[PDB]
Amino acid sequence: MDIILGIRVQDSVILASSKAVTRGISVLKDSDDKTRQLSPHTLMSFAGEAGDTVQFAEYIQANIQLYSIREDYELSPQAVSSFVRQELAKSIRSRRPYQVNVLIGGYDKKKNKPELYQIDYLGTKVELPYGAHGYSGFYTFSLLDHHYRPDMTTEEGLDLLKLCVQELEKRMPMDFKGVIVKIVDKDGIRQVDDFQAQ
Amino acid sequence: QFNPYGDNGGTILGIAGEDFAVLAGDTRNITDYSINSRYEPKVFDCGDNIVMSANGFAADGDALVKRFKNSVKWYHFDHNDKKLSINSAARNIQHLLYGKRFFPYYVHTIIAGLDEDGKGAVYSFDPVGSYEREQCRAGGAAASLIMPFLDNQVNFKNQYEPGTNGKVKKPLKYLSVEEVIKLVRDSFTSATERHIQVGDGLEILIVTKDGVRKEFYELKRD
Amino acid sequence: QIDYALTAVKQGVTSLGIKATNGVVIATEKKSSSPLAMSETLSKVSLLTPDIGAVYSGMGPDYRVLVDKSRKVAHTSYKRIYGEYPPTKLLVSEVAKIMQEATQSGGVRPFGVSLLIAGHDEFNGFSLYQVDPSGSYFPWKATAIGKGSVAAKTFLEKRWNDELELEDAIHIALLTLKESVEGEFNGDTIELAIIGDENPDLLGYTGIPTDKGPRFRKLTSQEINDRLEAL
Amino acid sequence: IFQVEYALEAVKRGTCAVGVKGKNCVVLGCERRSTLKLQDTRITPSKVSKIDSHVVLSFSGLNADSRILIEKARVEAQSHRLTLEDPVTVEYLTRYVAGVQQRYTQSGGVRPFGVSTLIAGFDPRDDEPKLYQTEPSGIYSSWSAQTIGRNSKTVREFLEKNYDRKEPPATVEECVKLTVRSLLEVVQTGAKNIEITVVKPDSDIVALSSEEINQYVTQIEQEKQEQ
Amino acid sequence: MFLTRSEYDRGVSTFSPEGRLFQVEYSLEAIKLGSTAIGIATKEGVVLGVEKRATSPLLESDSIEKIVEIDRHIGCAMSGLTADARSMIEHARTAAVTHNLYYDEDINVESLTQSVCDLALRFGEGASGEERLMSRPFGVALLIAGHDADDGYQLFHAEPSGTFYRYNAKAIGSGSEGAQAELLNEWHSSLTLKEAELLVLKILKQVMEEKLDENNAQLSCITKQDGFKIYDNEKTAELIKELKEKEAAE
Amino acid sequence: SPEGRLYQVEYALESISHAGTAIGIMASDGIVLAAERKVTSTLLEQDTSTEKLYKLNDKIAVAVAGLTADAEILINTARIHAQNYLKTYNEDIPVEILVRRLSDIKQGYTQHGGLRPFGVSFIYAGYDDRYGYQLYTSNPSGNYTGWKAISVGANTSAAQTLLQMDYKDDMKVDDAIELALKTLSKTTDSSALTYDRLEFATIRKGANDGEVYQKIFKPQEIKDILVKTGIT
Amino acid sequence: TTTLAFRFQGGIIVAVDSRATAGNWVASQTVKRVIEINPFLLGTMAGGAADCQFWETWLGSQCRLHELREKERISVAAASKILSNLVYQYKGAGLSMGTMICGYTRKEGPTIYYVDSDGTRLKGDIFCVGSGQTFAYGVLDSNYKWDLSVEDALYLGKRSILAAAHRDAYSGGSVNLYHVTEDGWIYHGNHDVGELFWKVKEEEGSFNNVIG
Repeated sequence: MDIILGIRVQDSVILASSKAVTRGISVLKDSDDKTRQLSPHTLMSFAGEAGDTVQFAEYIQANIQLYSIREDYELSPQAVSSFVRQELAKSIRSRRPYQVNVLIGGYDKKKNKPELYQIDYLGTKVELPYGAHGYSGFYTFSLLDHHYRPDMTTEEGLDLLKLCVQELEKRMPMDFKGVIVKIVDKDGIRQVDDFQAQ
Repeated sequence: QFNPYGDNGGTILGIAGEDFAVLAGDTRNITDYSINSRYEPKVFDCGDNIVMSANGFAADGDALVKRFKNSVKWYHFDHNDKKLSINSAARNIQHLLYGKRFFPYYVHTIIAGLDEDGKGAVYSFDPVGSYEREQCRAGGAAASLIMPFLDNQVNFKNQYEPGTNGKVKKPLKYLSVEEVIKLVRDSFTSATERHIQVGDGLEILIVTKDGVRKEFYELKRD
Repeated sequence: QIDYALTAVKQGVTSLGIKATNGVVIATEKKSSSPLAMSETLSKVSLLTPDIGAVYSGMGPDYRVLVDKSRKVAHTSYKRIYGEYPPTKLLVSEVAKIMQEATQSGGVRPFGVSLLIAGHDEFNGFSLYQVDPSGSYFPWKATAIGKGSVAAKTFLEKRWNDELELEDAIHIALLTLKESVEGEFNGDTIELAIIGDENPDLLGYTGIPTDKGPRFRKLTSQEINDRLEAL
Repeated sequence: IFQVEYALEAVKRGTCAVGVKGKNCVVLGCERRSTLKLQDTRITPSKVSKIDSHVVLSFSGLNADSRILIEKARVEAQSHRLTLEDPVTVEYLTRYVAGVQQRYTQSGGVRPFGVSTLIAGFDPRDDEPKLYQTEPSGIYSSWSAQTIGRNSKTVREFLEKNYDRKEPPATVEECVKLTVRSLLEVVQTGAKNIEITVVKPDSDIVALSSEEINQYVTQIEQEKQEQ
Repeated sequence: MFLTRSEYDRGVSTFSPEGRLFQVEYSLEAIKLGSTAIGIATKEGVVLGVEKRATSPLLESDSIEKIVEIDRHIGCAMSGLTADARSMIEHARTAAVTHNLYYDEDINVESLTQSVCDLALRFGEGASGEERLMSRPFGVALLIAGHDADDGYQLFHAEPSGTFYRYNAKAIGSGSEGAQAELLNEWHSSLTLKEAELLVLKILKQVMEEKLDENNAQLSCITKQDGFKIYDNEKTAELIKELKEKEAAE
Repeated sequence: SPEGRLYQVEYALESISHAGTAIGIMASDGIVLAAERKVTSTLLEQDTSTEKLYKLNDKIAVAVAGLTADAEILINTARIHAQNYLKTYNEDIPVEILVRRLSDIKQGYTQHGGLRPFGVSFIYAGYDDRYGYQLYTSNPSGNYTGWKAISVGANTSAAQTLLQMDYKDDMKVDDAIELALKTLSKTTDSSALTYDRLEFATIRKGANDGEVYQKIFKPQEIKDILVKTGIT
Repeated sequence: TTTLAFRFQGGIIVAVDSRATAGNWVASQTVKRVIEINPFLLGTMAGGAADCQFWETWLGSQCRLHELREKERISVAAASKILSNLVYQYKGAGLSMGTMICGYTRKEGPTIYYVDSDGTRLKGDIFCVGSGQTFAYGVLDSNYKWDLSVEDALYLGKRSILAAAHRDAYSGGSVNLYHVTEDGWIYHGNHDVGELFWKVKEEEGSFNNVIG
């Protein structure tokens, strides 16, 4: 793996996601959006097993675009979360288990708060200020512990994010070929395409 | 534990002519180090001018031949006695073999006959049904002792025109069914000497627009 | 068609039930299809759980296979999950559901019986229920079903107060049954059961003080005759 | 086996439904009796139903029957995006809906649907308006414009003599201008009776409210009386 | 006036005392009562025409699909419940590709036809031996026309009953009894595609008792070379114009 | 189904105008449910049944007018949908979604015409934080409808009229408790209304905070609010 | 095995080797490593010999079936997601395939999807796959402009395959070339690697450490 990051601030949630796709010996693509939009104000980044990864995220995309369309209501993050969880917990005692880890981040239009949820391929779900899957956590959690305030402006938090990626490029053996940073707030899901040099 | 598989060796070779095709196999059928029969044929007439050979594990090849010979009986009844295009039997065999994809017929399998244009054709198969059309392919144990030689004396590989330095490749000729038969029965007399799984008898089926003919030649019995 | 089954219930031997303050009582008569038959080999008042009994009016067989299907459903759907036995209200529910399905299912006729199910659960106390072929079910202070239905139901309004001791309700349900009786009237042609105090006498074992034995007691041929003399 | 025609009757009796193609836009319209005084206004204004981000659908018929369609469709709409990654094309969503009312006759022997439906929207990318109509039989047809429902015949007559292919209502605004007039004929009070939705190229579906509907009726019956 | 009635009318999949299965004898009269459809075979192609019958300027014809492709070499025309034949076609398209996969060749028109009949041959609600899973005879007739290299160009009539004949030229639908007796008069073993393109129109003009255009007629053909194309409205018109003239001959 | 008619439905839709009589009134800060009880015998046990007023979840409840054994088959499966939408999304089920879920099973028979339609008509009273307090209706037609005040069963056409008359949008909850009882003045075949012919329910703005208490009235609590006028 | 495909101004180039081996033994060099699916789409055999031929042949069917049913050409995006989905259905039953699905449509432009046994589906511009994949990538990466003359970019495929056939023992034989335009694909011959090597050493001045 395969870098999946995310930090929830005051007014939004931010998700980092390595750009690289590696097939054993060669790096096949240097530009992979490792995230599906689940709805206007809810984003899901993901990493894990080869094919299992995308096929899951798209199944969830479908099922949430369907509940959106049906009740003409934007399903709240807490709920999209607790649904994605159940769908993983279901597949863990199944025949071939989805082997996928995800970060769900979105804006609860009703509490006007940002929320970040972390769910592993087992169905283990917990809500966090910041989170990560794979080994991404070891190099970066020590920095977040230290520099994180929950009142951080969206700008203050992008800064702290670049600092983590920098540490991962320094002490991590994998060449993950950068990140794509996406932001989720009241206005929805936008992507900062000026990052590896901000 | 129970192993549902075997080897019976033997060795087959299929060659596509211009107005003909030959499909040859040895007559020896073995298990390990003993001999089972000196005469138990490997190459079969299937009707509609199609000869085939499913070589490797006898029970699996015998069973695949049966199953195709039957696919013909029914393409008859089902499509008013129509002739099975060589190219169409190949594809039906792909579907036959891949049917048992996850428990394959352990056979390298070759068919020969005439394409819809009258020219000679030969097709080779995986045990899982990859098929390509071939000029000449050998399958079986002694496959490796035949092909190099054929590449050289049939497709004139690595052969140049004398005294042209090495710039003019020896010009590809086309060969009488009588010449191909020469090369076949020398490919085999050769292999028989250096492969212990080859010997006993050599049977060739020959397809022309006139039908299917059997020639048979003896092989060293050691 | 449910209506025609309620009709088989309207004829067929009378049976009744009376709830009291400290117990419930249910009874019917044992009409002997012959004097050659030994009427002790057939029970119109059957135990479902040691806290719950039942009586019927109508088609004999349909009652048997309903008492059986009913006992089983008490384990399969409650005891094997929660370790307790079911409460009267809910076991009754699970029987109505059973009969209501013979209704709304194709290829089968509803049952020719109305049931009176009597019992005691720790939280709801005593209670007495009626279940009809329709699958509907109603809670009763007291009622009767069958031929003598109308005579007896009228006598129960006249004689019932909400201060009856169980012994008072036994007394009533004997008079009530004496006016309707078709054959003879003794302990051999009356079946009476009660849902009263816990009977430790009848547990079969002694050593755990937390389970105290059956509330359901079926009065013996003798106990009945004894009450009919001082009657 | 005739029960088909009977259902097609229930169509007739139901909430009246219309639709109208444009130079580059599409519109529906339909509904029933304002409010029986005491009914909740704000919780079933579900006249036209959204199928995908770019495809809508109205119906004339048993309201309780539509829902079973407006779902089986809202679903195949996703189950197409999912197994082919490509929004459903308006003809296909339509052929799937109609193909279902069809299979509700010829097998098992079960009852057919009490709905005709109109289905509108733009295919993905392509900006050429599409409008279709289904009926309990299994028939789908494309229309430059159409109506089905109650007193639907009065409207189909109106429209025929008011739409021409040579010049289709190009303006967004004016394309609605027309769809209104055509329901005022059959309603039973006016603006308070039937409402509308509007879809423009590339998943831009914006349904109209009460206040935009009366900057229309009361800008129609102005030009009207002027003789 | 007067009333003739047998006691075995009605009867569903049970024999009359004659051996007649009236449920299906009637299935066959309702072909005579749908859209007109006509097929003619030359040695240079096969032509299929139908009656569109547009019922408005709004309804943009062409959602009237009464002629459809099956593979590039096989087309069919239909008279009757066009909606009831959705499944009949799906099975034919599916069978023709399925054959192409399993065998690397286009599927014989004779056998593509028989396969469609073998489908409507699963009519019933109670069968022991082999199961026939469906509900009613298939309520639509087909003209199936195409080309394989064994038996030249071909025309076929597939009936709901599951059987078929190979007509050298056939008409089904509202006009059939009459159109048919007209083809029986004007067809020869030596027609040219040009000649039959037109004879199909002449016979649609007749048994429609009307003057025809591209809003009420659709023409299609199937050649060895170009495959199975359906004439767009322009071509169908200067084919029509070309008759307005040819018949003003005498 | 001759003229565009749902026969087997009208059959049971008018079988409804026989049994029971139920009412729902939506106030601005609460909701109210109420029903009359079937032809009662002296000896029927009043307090137990809760025979025509059933709880669905801590935030939703229904009044019934129809065959009891028939609604229990429905309610059992609706109390479950509630809990499946919990275990699944960890939020309480939204009222409209539950209503539709049933209405869709009702219409399930209104079409797979191989089994028999549903007795029963429902008034649903529920709260969810998306659409304030809600009032819904469910005939076996399959249709549901929004209501500020509604009624089903015998003497239906009559009460709908008194309701239309005394209702005001600014209404409180206690004001609507009366309007419900008051207008079972008329729509009562039993001359004089007792606490035992009744069953009642409320969904208020909580007995304390900004939240939602639910309350199926115990017999005594009825004879207490009946005290406000009805009988004394 | 070596297979490669890439996008450019003039569409898509596909190039493959043709060697197929059973260990040290070379069993055929007459392998069609490019699969003519239908005349508007190509797939590249790489991984499992049969597994590729078969499901892509099958794809060709499900593709016709789709054009008849919608009277319109199927989009590379959906052609590929059909194969990706059918193959993910058999995950770890032991399927082996690694293939580039290639097409040029009105709506999408030149479009390449990489699809493998694992269930992966990836849109890209440049994909090489097989034993000699790394060698091809080397040549492609250094000499790849987007606006390449259709004739220069066809030569690039011819040669990124050469680099690989040379080094890799398991690639070699002959090179098959394909060009994909909006109007369909066009074969560009089968050039035997034997003779082609020498032709390139002279004209390019390259392969300088190969005494000849």
